[PDB]
Amino acid sequence: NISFIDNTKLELDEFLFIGDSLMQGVAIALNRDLRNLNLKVTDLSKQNTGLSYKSYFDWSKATNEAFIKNSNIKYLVVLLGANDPWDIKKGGNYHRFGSPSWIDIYTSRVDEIIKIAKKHKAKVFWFEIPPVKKEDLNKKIQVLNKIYSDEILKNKEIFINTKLFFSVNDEYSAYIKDENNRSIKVRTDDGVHFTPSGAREMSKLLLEHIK
Repeated sequence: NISFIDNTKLELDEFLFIGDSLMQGVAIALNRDLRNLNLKVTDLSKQNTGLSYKSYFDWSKATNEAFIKNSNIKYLVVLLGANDPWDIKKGGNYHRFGSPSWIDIYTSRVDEIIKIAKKHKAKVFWFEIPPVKKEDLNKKIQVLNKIYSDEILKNKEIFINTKLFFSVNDEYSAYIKDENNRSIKVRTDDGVHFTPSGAREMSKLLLEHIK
């Protein structure tokens, strides 16, 4: 499940945010940072969504429709997957999480999103999901992150590394050190989401890919 360190920086223009409640939290901080740069933001992030829940809410359809409504969107920001690492049933066909056919389906759903952005001539920033507190869930999200990074690499878009920045001694931590080497609570007590400070740190990681 090993990825790469993405050193890509883009020169900047409207933004579109998609994803789940992780994106909803990051979006509060990232909207403010982009607003400070006179950048327009459309934030569609929506709780209880994910690529595995495509039949309930299809992010590929919603993203395409957003581009059709606003041809000035040139950057897509994606953060999702917290709801996704579970078996998928399609009709009478069953796909166990992490199995080869499951990975095929999930990879296709990731690729759909990137293909739609490319068709509309937009570039993609895709966030790595940072570590979560529950060990079994954390192992599964590392599988998701490998798929995101593989598909972002093949499509030559931008992968935002988050694992190192939200770990202490290569493990989940609710607290990290700030720019002044002081301890700050960046994760909420559910061991998944972000405090305002954590959201700001996630936003900074995207901004470090913009020149």
